Amino acid sequence: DDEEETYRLWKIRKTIMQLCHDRGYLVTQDELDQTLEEFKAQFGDKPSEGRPRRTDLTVLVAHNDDPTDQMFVFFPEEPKVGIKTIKVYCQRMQEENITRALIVVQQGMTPSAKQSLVDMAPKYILEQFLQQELLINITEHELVPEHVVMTKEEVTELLARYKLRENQLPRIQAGDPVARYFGIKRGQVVKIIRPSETAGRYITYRLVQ
DNA sequence: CAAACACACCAAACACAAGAGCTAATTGACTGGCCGTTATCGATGTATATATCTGACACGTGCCTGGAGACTAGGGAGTAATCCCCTTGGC
Repeated sequence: DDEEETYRLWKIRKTIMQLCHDRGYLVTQDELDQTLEEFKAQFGDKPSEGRPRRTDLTVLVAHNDDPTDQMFVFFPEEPKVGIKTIKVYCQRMQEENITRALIVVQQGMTPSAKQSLVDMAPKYILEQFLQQELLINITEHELVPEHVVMTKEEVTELLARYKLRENQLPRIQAGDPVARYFGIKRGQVVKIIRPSETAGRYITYRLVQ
């Protein structure tokens, strides 16, 4: 389809922009909530072998406080992305000092690809998202409360306040969709704020592991 | 072509099935070989009971020796007279 594909692309882009904004990267208040009309008028609304073709709508955004830190958002055309594509992406990334990135794959990448992805991990952080997982922004959902990634200093402050070993805090595996959304990694604590029906508000913490 | 992982399927197990409380009744091992005790069958008697034969005592029959009976023959023992030898007796 044409119209549906354009709608899907616009939704994916909006989701990614909201995600980057949540993480901390600075983004236009315009593109954060741009409707679909300007999207059509910008790209062409002819994804079917036309102007709005993938890999052309990628967006690079720099962090809020560290203008030196950016992250790509690729959109490979291969339904079953291989390793060669990620290989060339990483090579082309290597020219700049960028370290983080985000891959949007049509369909699930082959298992051989995940091995390569993790292999380059310490040097170039890159993670994957299925468009099917990006068509909706979970963090807005009624059930999913509000997360706040904590800085190391305050994590130490918390642990020293409650005299509690970080091993004793609750756990949240990295695979969790909220974790992958925020880009948290192992050994890092996420603050959770829930409306408590018996206490108004209740704040808890979860160490990723 | 060979090796990596992933998925679907097939095949194989684990553990659970509320808290308990009371009462009743069915099961009470068994062939066989073998040793160890003891009951039984058998020989090798010596003691007692009974049968055959021999010895001593008893009653009975008997062969043999000597004794006894009737009768006889014929002669031994024995009256009645006589002589006169011899004894007892005498002065």
